[PDB]
Amino acid sequence: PSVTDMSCEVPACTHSSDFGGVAIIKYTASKKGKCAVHSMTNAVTIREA
Amino acid sequence: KERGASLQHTAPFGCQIATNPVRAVNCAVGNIPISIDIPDAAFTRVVDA
Repeated sequence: PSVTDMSCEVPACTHSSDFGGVAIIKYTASKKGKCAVHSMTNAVTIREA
Repeated sequence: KERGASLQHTAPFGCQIATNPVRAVNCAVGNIPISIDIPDAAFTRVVDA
């Protein structure tokens, strides 16, 4: 499922050692299925495959 | 016969007196520093807000 309408934002980031940023993103896909997510620079890290 | 100015009736800043024991209440001057320590249980993340 390809996606459109990429609207990401960050309500509260805190540069801690735990998951100190919960980024909220609204989108619009094409259909139903799995979707992988990935960070392309090494400044940040994600906990969800 | 000449007690005159009672401190109940002549108190500056509108304080009142009360006896046994002596105590002056409501001396409206100055300002109170007050601190509070509180854990994260009563708060909640913006992901619930």
